[PDB]
Amino acid sequence: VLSEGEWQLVLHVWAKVEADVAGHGQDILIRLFKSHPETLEKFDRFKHLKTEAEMKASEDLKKHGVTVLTALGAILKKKGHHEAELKPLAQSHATKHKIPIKYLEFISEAIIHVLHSRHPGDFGADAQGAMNKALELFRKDIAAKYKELGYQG
Ligand code: HEM
Repeated sequence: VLSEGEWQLVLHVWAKVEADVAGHGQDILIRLFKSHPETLEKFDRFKHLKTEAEMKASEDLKKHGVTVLTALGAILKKKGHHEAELKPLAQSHATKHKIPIKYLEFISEAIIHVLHSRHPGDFGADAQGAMNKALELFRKDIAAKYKELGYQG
């Protein structure tokens, strides 16, 4: 599970991430499209922004950019006693958005790499995994719920 040693560590860099929600976020976005162009069309808000440049260019997309952080800003803080947060994601994302855990794993991986560029030395040989176990718990507690959801797969 998550050791008392990295729960400040995975929440440390999210403290040091508390700095910019959008900038790291306007990034956690792109590696989800630029490694995965599909999650784009999957995000019908914007399917209409093809080119890479206009990305930091758009102001609204940035509107959504904090949201996820604010989710992680609610999620990560719980530290696994998060349960309060998980239903609303489990639902809007399964039923209304139709985005599976692998996209929400694509995003974890977007986030994960997106923290690498902004945070170099800040990123530990200990932080890498704290991100996963911290993500894998978020990813683990929704995919199990698509079972109470019937939308998993
Ligand atoms: C860090 C991972 C994720 C978190 C915390 C997150 C969080 C959120 C939140 C808080 C909202 C707005 C609430 C609403 O109106 O229902 C939202 C909306 C949305 N999300 Fe995510 N999301 C995540 C991953 C993804 C992924 C991987 C996709 C794949 C397409 C996605 C697609 C969407 C779409 C299409 C919307 C709808 C926007 C709207 O019209 O309001 N999300 N997400």
